[PDB]
Order: sequence, then structure tokens, then C-alpha cells
Amino acid sequence: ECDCSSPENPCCDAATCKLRPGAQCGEGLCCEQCKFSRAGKICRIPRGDMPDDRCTGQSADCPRYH
Amino acid sequence: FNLDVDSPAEYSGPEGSYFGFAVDFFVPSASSRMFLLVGAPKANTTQPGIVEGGQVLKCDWSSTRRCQPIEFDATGNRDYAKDDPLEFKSHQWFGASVRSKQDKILACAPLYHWRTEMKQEREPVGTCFLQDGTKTVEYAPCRSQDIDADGQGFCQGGFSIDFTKADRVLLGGPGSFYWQGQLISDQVAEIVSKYDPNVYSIKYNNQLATRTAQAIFDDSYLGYSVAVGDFNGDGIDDFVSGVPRAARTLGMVYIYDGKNMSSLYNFTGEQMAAYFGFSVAATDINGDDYADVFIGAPLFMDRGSDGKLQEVGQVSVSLQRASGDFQTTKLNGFEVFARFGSAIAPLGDLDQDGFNDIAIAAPYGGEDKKGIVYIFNGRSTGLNAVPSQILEGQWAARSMPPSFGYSMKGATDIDKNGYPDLIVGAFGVDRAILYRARPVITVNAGLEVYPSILNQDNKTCSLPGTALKVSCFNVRFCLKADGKGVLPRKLNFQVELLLDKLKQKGAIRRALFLYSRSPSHSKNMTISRGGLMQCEELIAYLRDESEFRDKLTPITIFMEYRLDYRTAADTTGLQPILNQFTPANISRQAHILLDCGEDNVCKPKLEVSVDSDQKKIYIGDDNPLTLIVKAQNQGEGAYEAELIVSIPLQADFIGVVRNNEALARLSCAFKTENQTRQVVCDLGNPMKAGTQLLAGLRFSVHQQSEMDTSVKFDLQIQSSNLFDKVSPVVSHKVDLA
Amino acid sequence: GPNICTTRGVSSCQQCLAVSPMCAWCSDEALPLGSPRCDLKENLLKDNCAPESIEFPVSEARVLEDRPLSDKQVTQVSPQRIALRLRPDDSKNFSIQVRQVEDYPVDIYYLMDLSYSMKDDLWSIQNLGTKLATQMRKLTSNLRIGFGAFVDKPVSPYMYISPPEALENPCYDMKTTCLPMFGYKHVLTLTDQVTRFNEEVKKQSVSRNRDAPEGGFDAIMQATVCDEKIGWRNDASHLLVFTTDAKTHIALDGRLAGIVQPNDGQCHVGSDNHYSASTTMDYPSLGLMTEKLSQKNINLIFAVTENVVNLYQNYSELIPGTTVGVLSMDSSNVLQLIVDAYGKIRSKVELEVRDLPEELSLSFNATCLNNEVIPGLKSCMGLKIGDTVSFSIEAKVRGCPQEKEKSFTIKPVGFKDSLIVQVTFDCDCACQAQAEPNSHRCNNGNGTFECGVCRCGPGWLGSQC
Ligand SMILES: *[C@@H]1O[C@H](CO)[C@@H](O[C@@H]2O[C@H](CO)[C@@H](O[C@@H]3O[C@H](CO[C@@H]4O[C@H](CO)[C@@H](O[C@H]5O[C@H](CO)[C@@H](O)[C@H](O)[C@@H]5O)[C@H](O)[C@@H]4O)[C@@H](O)[C@H](O[C@H]4O[C@H](CO)[C@@H](O)[C@H](O)[C@@H]4O)[C@@H]3O)[C@H](O)[C@H]2NC(C)=O)[C@H](O)[C@H]1NC(C)=O
Ligand SMILES: *[C@@H]1O[C@H](CO)[C@@H](O[C@@H]2O[C@H](CO)[C@@H](O[C@@H]3O[C@H](CO)[C@@H](O)[C@H](O)[C@@H]3O)[C@H](O)[C@H]2NC(C)=O)[C@H](O)[C@H]1NC(C)=O
Ligand SMILES: *[C@@H]1O[C@H](CO)[C@@H](O[C@@H]2O[C@H](CO)[C@@H](O[C@@H]3O[C@H](CO)[C@@H](O)[C@H](O)[C@@H]3O)[C@H](O)[C@H]2NC(C)=O)[C@H](O)[C@H]1NC(C)=O
Ligand SMILES: *[C@@H]1O[C@H](CO)[C@@H](O[C@@H]2O[C@H](CO)[C@@H](O)[C@H](O)[C@H]2NC(C)=O)[C@H](O)[C@H]1NC(C)=O
Ligand SMILES: *[C@@H]1O[C@H](CO)[C@@H](O[C@@H]2O[C@H](CO)[C@@H](O)[C@H](O)[C@H]2NC(C)=O)[C@H](O)[C@H]1NC(C)=O
Ligand SMILES: *[C@@H]1O[C@H](CO)[C@@H](O[C@@H]2O[C@H](CO)[C@@H](O)[C@H](O)[C@H]2NC(C)=O)[C@H](O)[C@H]1NC(C)=O
Ligand SMILES: *[C@@H]1O[C@H](CO)[C@@H](O[C@@H]2O[C@H](CO)[C@@H](O)[C@H](O)[C@H]2NC(C)=O)[C@H](O)[C@H]1NC(C)=O
Ligand SMILES: *[C@@H]1O[C@H](CO)[C@@H](O)[C@H](O)[C@H]1NC(C)=O
Ligand SMILES: *[C@@H]1O[C@H](CO)[C@@H](O)[C@H](O)[C@H]1NC(C)=O
Ligand SMILES: [Ca+2]
Ligand SMILES: [Ca+2]
Ligand SMILES: [Ca+2]
Ligand SMILES: [Ca+2]
Ligand SMILES: [Ca+2]
Ligand SMILES: [Ca+2]
Ligand SMILES: [Ca+2]
Repeated sequence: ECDCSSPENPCCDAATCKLRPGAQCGEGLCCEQCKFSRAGKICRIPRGDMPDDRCTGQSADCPRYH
Repeated sequence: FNLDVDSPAEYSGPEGSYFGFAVDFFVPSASSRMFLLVGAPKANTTQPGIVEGGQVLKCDWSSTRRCQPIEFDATGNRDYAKDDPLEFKSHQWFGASVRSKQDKILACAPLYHWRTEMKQEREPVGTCFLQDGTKTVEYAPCRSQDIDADGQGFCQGGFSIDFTKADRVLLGGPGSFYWQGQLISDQVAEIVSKYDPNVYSIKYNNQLATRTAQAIFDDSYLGYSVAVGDFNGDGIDDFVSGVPRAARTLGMVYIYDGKNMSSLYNFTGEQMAAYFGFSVAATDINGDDYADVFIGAPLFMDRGSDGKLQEVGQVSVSLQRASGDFQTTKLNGFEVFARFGSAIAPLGDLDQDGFNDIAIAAPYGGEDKKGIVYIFNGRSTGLNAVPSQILEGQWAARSMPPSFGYSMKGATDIDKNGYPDLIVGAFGVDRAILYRARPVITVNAGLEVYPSILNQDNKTCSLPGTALKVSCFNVRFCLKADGKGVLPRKLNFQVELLLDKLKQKGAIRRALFLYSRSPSHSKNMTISRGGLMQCEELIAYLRDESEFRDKLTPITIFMEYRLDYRTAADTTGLQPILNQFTPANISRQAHILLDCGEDNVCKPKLEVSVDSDQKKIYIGDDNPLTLIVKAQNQGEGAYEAELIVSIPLQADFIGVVRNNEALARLSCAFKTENQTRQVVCDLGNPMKAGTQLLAGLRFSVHQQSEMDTSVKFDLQIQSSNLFDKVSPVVSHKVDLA
Repeated sequence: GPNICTTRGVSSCQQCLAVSPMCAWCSDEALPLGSPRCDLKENLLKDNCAPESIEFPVSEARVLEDRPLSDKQVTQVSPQRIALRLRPDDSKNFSIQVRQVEDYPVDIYYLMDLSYSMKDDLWSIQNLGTKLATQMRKLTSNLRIGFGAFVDKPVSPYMYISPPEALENPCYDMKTTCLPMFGYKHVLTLTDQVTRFNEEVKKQSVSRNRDAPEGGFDAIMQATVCDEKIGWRNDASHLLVFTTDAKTHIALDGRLAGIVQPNDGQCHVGSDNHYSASTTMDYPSLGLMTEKLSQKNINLIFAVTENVVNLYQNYSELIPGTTVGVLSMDSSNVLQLIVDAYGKIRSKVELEVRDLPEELSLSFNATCLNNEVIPGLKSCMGLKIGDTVSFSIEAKVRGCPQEKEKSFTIKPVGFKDSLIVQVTFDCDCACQAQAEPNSHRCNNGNGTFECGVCRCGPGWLGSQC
């Protein structure tokens, strides 16, 4: 029921372990300063002839575009 | 320079079998016979259901040049289940890498494919077969359970293999961990003992392997080439590996500790896509017991004469020092698109001088792109940048380039003559060629002459036939030859003595032998190896003191010795060779005694003067004109002294005045050579000091152009001396009336 | 006074005209016998010869069509119809101006990386192709465009050779569908159909292989050396646009796949539009690639993604004459490189003469951009669209033929327009048309009388027979 796994994460309020106002994420490769990364941003360089894993712009984790 | 190229031992394999792709020597420790280990990765074997699996053939050198395959594996593809082939030996390229220790033979199949133990796949893990004479085991380090592209599934083990001094096998697979590459080292005894056909993922104890790295190291191809040498304090062999695609395709060479596979030192290329690390060699080239690293970059492009990049190839020579320092130099290729740094093969001490040598091959060089091999001799300061011998391919391309020099092996004495041999494989024409090093004979030739200053007056020498008692001088020449390896005790030399060298251009010859009476004398020698200076005495006599042209040019004595080459080791005639960096001739200088002061050179002072005695001639007549010339040398001896009277287009010479005793009867001549007519008169050879000449020359003048107003002569004395050989030019004028 | 006219042209009027350009003839009977009939026009006037009886035709140039050189049918050579009247043994000079106003012919071949790593760049490369076609259509009016594709060498370990369902569908292991792997595929020949190019570009889809490096240099070499297949035009500027998003396989990489045969630079694209030597020949080296590009006069352009921009910039440093651009959602960088490459095109005006009469001779003075007259030169270099060059051509004819009319075409090499002439050789006098057949007027003799003078036949060597 907590948006941040680590209780010490500043992106989430310590009182209710929920996201503080103005913040949308607390962890992830597509998460920057408690905010989602811009859509289309490369976040996972793959191995071999594979397409890059991008940022959806609405989540904090890279989708499996493998 | 001592490799025998006229009659090399040529071996041939099946057509299209890539025979000669890998070459090696087989020197069993229990037999006196040696064999050539030639790999044919595309040869057709007798394995049931296997097409072009490849094979390794041992070739007898003693006679018949026969090559017979070694049966490392006679069974076909194993089955994981009823209908489930466990392995795929077709086109496995077995024989692409052959290595041999005393009794062990290591042959590998880099393109050998395996169906893993989890899912039906075809992964080129690569496999090797280690044969210890009687027991043949299978070594597949990359056939482990870490099987994928990110594991060892595409390792292609056995792409490069090597043997360490401590009975260890260094194996390189450039496909491991998404083509990062891997080095795997195992003890031979462990490989033999731990073998079991039922288990395919055999785990060997005391195995040294490089682990996976970060994803930015992918496609580096570590293990493309391998080498072994010692690069730290202990005696264990460290692992030199070429990484030709590392550092953003710049190329790198990794040196790993041979004890725990720890990184030791790094080399990096200077140009991209040059394949720095295609071939690596480790040998001591300056003979100080520190192994040096030779790295080939066959695709290197250097700046040409016009500033354009040309692909010539390059080899980097790094000399190991007492500390971890390396002294790196570069060896650029000689022909464009020849791939100079393709193969580097240590030759050992090919000429038994004291420093190991190395062979570098450009397999696409030479005429018709046949292939070329360069031999470089090591020196105390490193490697000689100028190759001493050139080996050329002699087979034209059939469908693919002959690739003569794509693989070479050396440093093994196959004929027991004391010098290492060299096998060159041209897999394009399916050929393996063995080059035998010839014995090198070092000759210390001397030429001693009795005192170089010869006195023409000193004539205390008798003569045959006439006994004219003319001067003579002696010549003594000594010959000793020594060499290493198999060589008969007595060597036949023929020596020729030629007098008046550097002066024999169809002119006269002054120094003649007392008995032969000829300037050229030839004598045959039968000298022994390691013997004393065999010296012989000859007598040469000079000509008459007033016979030859001059006494200023020194007499040069030329001796030319050459080795009689019917000196065979009763093995198809392997003739010896003379050392390349030795003087094949020796020349001494003899001078003629001439009183020329303390400086040993005659420096004359030449003066010329003339009076008119007529001071006027009339135009219309042929007027007899006599010029009184005084030629004096107040300096030292003037050799070949003559005065030059360059008369104009008007007059001509009549004769010397002989009706009076106050003047001389000089021998005079009319010359017209080289656009100018002039009168010469001999003044004495030599023209002694303080000698004052006075003579007259009669002429006849008839004017050319009606407005001339004068007749001008020019007088000058010249000699063949080297300094102050000419008098000041004096111009005498006679006025027309 | 006595001159070459008085010594060579005294025979009759046509020979006098043939002697020298400044020789003049008198056809007045008032002139007493003894005074020269062929001399200077000023000399004839001094010799009270009738001006109407003086036949002195001066060689001159009569321009007929002189519509000015067009600016940006277009008029590219002025004048375009010049009439030449040349008396025998005379030289006349005329001036022409050549201006390059037609747009440059450009051939663009587009190489697409159709590997699986390009699944997120397929839209970018297709948009780049369409924008390339549009930009050169708006830049030059003589554009020929085409494209091809590559993945890598179709052999292990690059290909997915297992399971058997992975041969026709390399994405079988990941439970998706992709095109089978190929080495190089020539899809569209160089054509002027931009709509066809756009349709074929948009129809493309990606394939799959195993390792990150790709066989794009094989495709580059094949497109460079297969002139007939690609459609390169000899008299045009060739641009090869190479698109990729990863590292590239280079020479000696094929030893892992079992390929040890070096690339020989020959063409191996058959009727199936496929690189047939992909699985047997190694990847090309940078030296061979540069040599082939220089030989075929092809301007390589790297349109690569940001992650490989530095790598391909260093590659282009190793390959002189190559530019690198960033492939992205917008094609501004590659389009700017294309614009610069088009602007670096320089044209040469090589003068050629066709069916020139043997008796006629030509001399050429070139007034290039240096504004320095260089005699003996007829082909200036450099030049741009709109830029003009001028030539001074002097025509000399040895004697005169019996054709009485000759015409030759002066054309600049590679130019649609041309300049024609009408060389009307005088070779005779106007009074000769009113000649008298024989005898009659020429006294009692039976010679022939024309142009106020008589010239008898054989035997009669008198002035008037
Ligand atoms: C000759 O050239 C060779 C090639 O350049 C040199 O070899 C390279 O040496 C590097 C050190 O000098 C070495 O970097 C070290 O790599 C190890 C690998 O362990 C890792 O373990 C991680 C967990 O399993 C995984 O990667 C983690 O870290 C990376 C960032 O590096 C992250 O991106 C990953 O997501 C993951 O979190 C891997 O599985 C990998 O196996 C590292 O442990 C080392 O870390 C040390 O340094 C960092 C600071 O950079 C410290 O914070 C840390 O605490 C450690 O002290 C190093 O990064 C290269 O791997 C290696 N590459 C190759 C191909 O050999 C060689 O050294 C040179 N020799 C000479 C004599 O010049
Ligand atoms: C080793 O033995 C195999 C026998 O399986 C040889 O492979 C065979 O090579 C011939 C060429 O001489 C192939 O014939 C080819 O047939 C195709 C039509 O299928 C035709 O287009 C070609 O022009 C050619 O005639 C034959 O198919 C092939 N058999 C296979 C691959 O199973 C191989 O050449 C031998 N290699 C050596 C080094 O001896
Ligand atoms: C005039 O010419 C004669 C040549 O017939 C000179 O006689 C030779 O002179 C050499 C040295 O100039 C001497 O040879 C010596 O032989 C002894 C052994 O007896 C050896 O130990 C010495 O090292 C040296 O080689 C010797 O006097 C004589 N040799 C022969 C073979 O005739 C003579 O010296 C000349 N005199 C002058 C004034 O130039
Ligand atoms: C692998 O072997 C090397 C050399 O045999 C070891 O390197 C030495 O390590 C000790 C202790 O860490 C140091 O005191 C020495 O200075 C090192 N010698 C060098 C770097 O030349 C290394 O520790 C061994 N183990 C590994 C690499 O895990
Ligand atoms: C004498 O020996 C010298 C070497 O000690 C050689 O003379 C050279 O011959 C090579 C090969 O033709 C030439 O490239 C050199 O220019 C020569 N140098 C000199 C000093 O002549 C040769 O072996 C012998 N030459 C003669 C004339 O006997
Ligand atoms: C392309 O070439 C440039 C120039 O050599 C490389 O930039 C160098 O990168 C190294 C990284 O080890 C630095 O140490 C140098 O200082 C850099 N020099 C300059 C002038 O920038 C660049 O890394 C190369 N990139 C690729 C992908 O090969
Ligand atoms: C090319 O230019 C040269 C130089 O202007 C011309 O040569 C001149 O010809 C005129 C007329 O005969 C002379 O008066 C000048 O003295 C010449 N100058 C020189 C330096 O030669 C030449 O006629 C021109 N040719 C053409 C075809 O235009
Ligand atoms: C020396 O050898 C040559 C050639 O081998 C021979 O002609 C000559 O007779 C020999 N001289 C003597 C003295 O044997
Ligand atoms: C021919 O050259 C002369 C110079 O000798 C020049 O005056 C004249 O204009 C030229 N002819 C033409 C048609 O320009
Ligand atoms: Ca060691
Ligand atoms: Ca050393
Ligand atoms: Ca040596
Ligand atoms: Ca030997
Ligand atoms: Ca002196
Ligand atoms: Ca991509
Ligand atoms: Ca690939």
C-alpha cells in the first residue's frame, strides 16, 4: 500500500508512505527527480540486434520492448 | 636469409579441403621421426553422415612426402534421444587450429555445433581433441551448461590454442558473452584424467578462465589470437591474447597472469578497423631472456607519398624490460592490400647467431597476389627493420586467393642439421610448404700486403724468362671459416686476386704477378672449420717506372672469395650459406714511393710566360710566328706535365724550333678534341722541382675576318696532380698590321 | 607597292580573293594595262580604280538568333545561329557565352538497416527517405532516386539457424513475426518516380539476427560496384546514404563465421536482387571501400543514430570524402548534408566540334572565372548554376572548297543546347557571275573575259590574247 519501497525515499511522504504532491514516482530508470522521464527516452541499452527499451512517459519503468 | 627456397618440401591435400590452413610440427618424445601436422578444416572425412567435417593430417618428411590423417574422432553425430542429434559435426572446421607439444596433439573445431541439454539448439560452442599418442580425449571447455549468446553457447572454443611450458592448454573463444571473448586454461593431465564420453559438460579443476564483463565490452573478440610467454618475475607462462575489435574497433592485446588469469598489461591500437590483435607472437628477439610481444594489424592504413591512406598492414614490436615497461616500435607493410600483419611466426635462431628471429607474412602480396613471407632477424637492440629474405608463393589462385603465409610454423629443427625450419601453409591452393634453414658459414678473410709504399728504384727482385730485375712486392691473404650445425669439416673456397681495382676501366694495369704475369690470379682453397688462418704468399712486380700512365692513383688490390656450393648434408643437397652481413670481398691499397714532402702529397707551383719577338703581323700574308714559351715548376713534382696552347681559329702549328741549342725539342702534338683545337707538348713525367723549360713553337697565321685587329693565344700548364695541378692562364696577343 | 597581292593574285579575281584577306580586285577597264589588278583597297583607290569596280568582300560574322542566356526552353549558348562568310585563306573570330542554368543531375541511393534493432527507427529511416526525395526534388529538377536494404551475412553465428521454424521467421524464439534474414537486397533501381520510391520505402519491414554489428559495408560495396543494377548515371552526381543504428562488421570478422576469402570488389548481385556472395566473401575493408568509392565517384553519407555518431565520424575520418549525420525524428542534419553535397557540385564546359570541315580550323580562348584569357584552352572548371563563361573562337579556312556552303555544330559537352554555323565561303567574286564565255569581248582572241580582265587559254600567253 506504499508507493515507495524504501521508507527513506524523499519522493514519498514519510507520514502516510504515499507520493508527495508534485511527485509521480520514487524509483525506476524512467524516474527523474521524482518525476516521469520524457516519452521516447532510451533507458536500457540491449545486447545484440535488439531494439532499445524506451520510456512510456506515463510510468517509471522501462517496458519490455525486447 | 638461410632458408632454402629453390627446393622446398611441398605437400598437397584434397581439393577445396583448406589443406595448410593450420600447420605445426610433430616431434614425438618416444620416436626419432618427426611429422608435419597439417589441418584441413574443410576436408571430407569418413565419419558416418558428416560432410566436410575437416581433419588433421600427419605428413612424413623422410620420404614419399605422404600425408595420412589422424583419427581423432571416427564416430559421427551423437544422439541426445531417439530422433534428436546431440551434436553437429558437419562443417565443424576441425583442423582450423593445430598445436603440438612433445607427444600431445591439440586439434580443435571452432565451428562445431552442439544441441544443448535444455532445448533443441545449434550453438557453435567449439570442441577440441587432445591426443597423447595412445589415448585421444575430447576437450570442450565451452560446452558447459552456461549455454546462450550471453553465456558460452557461441564461444567457438579452439579458435586459437596454445601450449604453455607447464603442460597447460590456453584456449581462446571470441564468441563468449555476446562476443566479448574468453580465455580458458586447463592442465593437460586434468583434461586427460577427467574425460568421460557420457558426460558432455565436464567440469575441470584448476581451470583458469576469464569472466564476463560489462555490456560495453561486447563484440571485442577476446581469444581471436593467443600466445604464451613470461611477463613477470616467476617462470610460469602468461597469456597474451589479441582483442582485435576492442576499444571501439581500435584493437587491443590483453596480457593475463598465467597463474590466476589476472590482468597484467595492455596494448592498444592507434587506428580503427586495423585489427590490432589479429596475430600475436611472444618470443625473445634480443636474447636477454625477456619475452617480447609482436602484434599484427594487417588492415592498418598509413600515409603514402601523396598523403593518402593506403592499407599496407603493420606489426608492433614491444620489447620487455626489467620492469613492466615495453619499448614499442612499428613495422609497416610494403604492398597495398597485402595484409602484412596477418601471420607472425617465431623462427627461433634461424642462423644460430644468438638472437631469435621471426617471420611475418603478407598472404595477399607479391605478384598475382600469391602471397609473401618476410623474415626479420633479431638484434641486440631489437628487430632489424629490413627483412633479410623473401619467400614468394608459387601457385596461382584456383577459385580463392592462395593465401601463402596465412599460417606459418617454425622454431623446430626437422632435419637435425642444427637450424630451425619453417612450414608455410597456402590453404587457397591446399598446399603446405616446408622451408629448411641452411648452415651459415662465417668467414674471417684477411688480406695483408708488404709495405703499401712501393719504391720503383728498389728493384731487388728476379724474374722468370728474362730476369729484368724490376721492383716487386708481396700479397698475403688468409681464410678461416667457422659455423654451427651440421657442416663437413673441410670447406672448398676459391679466391681470385685482381690488381688495379677501381682503375680497371680498359686502361693500363701496373701491378703484375711475378709468376702468372697477369693482373688476375685465382686459387682454390680447402680450409677446415674452426681451423687457423690459411695464408699463402704471392709476389707481384710493378712495371717500368716510365711505362704506366701515372704514379698518383693508388694501386688497389682486390680479393673476392666465394664458397664452393657442392657441400651437401647427403639430404637432397642442402647447401650452406655465407653470412649476409659479412664482407664478401676485401680490398687493400698500395701506394708508389714518390718524394712529395712530409705531407706525402706533391704540391707543385706551375708558371708559364711568353714573349712576342714580332709584336705585329701583316694581314695578307702567311706570317711565320714563333712564340718563346718558358714553362717552370718551382713547386714539387708535377705528374704528367704538359703545356696547353689553345690557338685561335686563325693559326695552326708548324713545328718546334730545333736549330738552336738555347731552346728544347719538346715532343708536341696537335689536338682538336671537344670543340677546341690546341697544341700540347710533353714537359716530363714527372716534372721535377725547379725545372725551367724554354722552347719555341712555330706557327702560320692568316686572318679570318677583315676587322680582327688582334691575334690572342692562351697558355696554361696542367698536371694530373690533386692540388695546385694547373698554372695560371697566360694570354698572349699579337697585333695585326 | 609591290606586295603579295601583286605577286600571287594577278592571275584573276578568285585567286586574288584567295591570296590574302586584305587583297582587293579591280574590275574597271579604265585601268591601263601594267598597273596591278590585285592590291590593297587603298592602293586600288590610289590607282583611280572605280569603287563600284572594286571587289573587296570582308569576312564578317552575322548573328541571326541572339535571345539572351536564360536565368533562374532555356537558352544556354549565345549566340546560337551565327553566319560566317570567309574568303579563302582568311581567319575570322567570333565570341560565345556558355552559362550553366540547367539544374544538376543527382543520383541518390538509400541504404536502410533492416535489422531488428531498427524496429524503433524504421519510421525515422522511412521519413528520412521521403524527405530526401522531396528535398532533392525541390533542390534540383533532374533527380534519380532508389534504395536497398541489408541486415548481415546470412550464416551462423549471425543467423538463427534453429529451430527450422526460425529460418522463415527469425522472431520465432520471441514469438513474433519478422522477415527472413538477408545480406543485401537491391529493392528499387534509381528512378525518377518519387511516388514509387515513397511507396516502396514505406513497404519495408525489419528482419532479425543475433549480434549487434551488421553487414552494412557489404551493402555499401555492392551498391558502389553494381553500377548496372543500381542505376548510376555516368554524367551525374552520386550520393550514397547509409543508415544504421549500431556498430559495423569489418574485414576479418568473417573468420568467426568461417569466411576467410577477402572481398574482391566485384559485383555479385544477380537477377534476384540479392548479394549472392554474402555467405562466401568476407566483409570489405576500409581501404577497398575508399578505393571503390573514389573509382565510382560516390559521395558516401552516414545517417546514423546518436549512439554511433562518434564511431561513424571516426570511420569517416578514416574514409576521406565522407560526411556523417544524426538520424532522428527530424532529418535536419542529413538534409543539410545533402544540401551541402549538392552545393559542392561544380560543372565543366567542355567545348566539342562536330562535322567540322577539314579546310576550316578553329582556335579557342577561354575566359574562365579568373577573367584571364588562356589561349589554347576550351574547358573552364568550377562553375555553378547561373554562372557564365565566355569563349572567343577564331575560325580560319585553308583556301576554299567547291561546296560554297558548310555548316558545323559547336556544342558544350553535356549541354542540350548547341551553336550552329553557316560557313558561306566566298571563294569567288560577285562580278564572276556576269562572266563572258569566250572570245568576243576579249579582242580577236579566243580566251575568256570576266571581271574587267581577260585570261586566255593554252598557248595564248598575251594580256588579251
Ligand atoms: C586492460 O584493459 C582491460 C579492458 O579495458 C581492463 O579490464 C577491465 O578492467 C576494469 C577495471 O580496471 C573492469 O571494471 C571492473 O569491472 C568489475 C566487474 O564486476 C561487475 O559486477 C557487477 C555485479 O555483478 C556487474 O556490473 C555492475 O556494474 C556495472 C558498472 O561497472 C553496472 O553497469 C551494472 O549494472 C552492474 O551493477 C557485472 O556482472 C561485472 O561482472 C566491477 O566490479 C568493478 O567495479 C569496481 O569499480 C567501481 C568503480 O568503477 C567501484 O564502484 C566498485 O566498487 C569496484 O571497485 C570495475 O567496474 C572491467 O570489467 C574490465 N573489463 C575487461 C573486459 O576485462 C584491464 O583492467 C586492463 N588492465 C590493465 C593492466 O590496464
Ligand atoms: C565433400 O563432399 C561433399 C559431398 O556431400 C561435397 O559437397 C557436394 O559438392 C557438390 C559440388 O561439386 C555439390 O553439387 C552442387 O549441386 C548444386 C545443386 O544442388 C549445383 O547447383 C552446384 O553447381 C553443384 O553442382 C553437392 O550438392 C554437394 N553435396 C552436399 C553439399 O551434400 C563437397 O564439395 C566435398 N568437399 C571437399 C572439400 O571434398
Ligand atoms: C725492396 O723490395 C724488396 C722486395 O723484394 C724488399 O724485401 C722484402 O722486404 C720485406 C719487408 O719490406 C721483408 O719481408 C720480411 O720477412 C720477414 C721474414 O724473413 C718477416 O718477419 C717480416 O715481417 C717481413 O715480412 C724482407 O726484407 C723482404 N721479403 C721478401 C719476400 O723479399 C725490400 O725490403 C725493399 N727495400 C726497400 C728499401 O724498399
Ligand atoms: C592473482 O595474482 C596476482 C599476481 O600473482 C595477484 O596480484 C598481487 O596481489 C597482492 C595482494 O593483493 C599484491 O600485494 C601484489 O602487489 C599483487 N601483484 C601484482 C598486482 O603484480 C592477485 O592478488 C591475484 N588474485 C586476484 C587477481 O584475484
Ligand atoms: C663486394 O662486396 C660488397 C658487399 O660487401 C658487394 O658490393 C655491393 O653489391 C651490392 C649488390 O649488387 C650493391 O647493391 C652494392 O651497391 C655494392 N656495394 C659496393 C661497395 O660495391 C658485392 O658483394 C661485392 N662487389 C664486388 C664488385 O665485388
Ligand atoms: C572517436 O575519436 C575521438 C578522437 O580520437 C575519440 O575521442 C577520444 O576518446 C578517448 C577515450 O578513451 C579520450 O581519452 C580522448 O581524450 C578523446 N579525444 C578527443 C579529441 O575527443 C572518441 O572516443 C572516438 N569515438 C569512437 C566511438 O571511436
Ligand atoms: C586569344 O588571345 C590572344 C591574346 O589576346 C590573341 O592574340 C592576339 O591576336 C591579335 C590579333 O592578331 C594580336 O594583335 C595580338 O598581338 C595577339 N596577342 C597575343 C599575346 O597573342 C588571340 O588572337 C586570341 N585568340 C582567339 C581565338 O580569340
Ligand atoms: C681451381 O678450380 C678451378 C675450377 O674449379 C679449376 O679450373 C682449376 O684447375 C683449379 N686449380 C687447381 C690448381 O686445381
Ligand atoms: C576579333 O579580335 C579583334 C582583336 O584583334 C577584336 O577587336 C574583335 O572585336 C574580335 N571579333 C569579335 C567578333 O569580337
Ligand atoms: Ca608469469
Ligand atoms: Ca626481449
Ligand atoms: Ca638470428
Ligand atoms: Ca633444419
Ligand atoms: Ca708536398
Ligand atoms: Ca534501434
Ligand atoms: Ca549482426
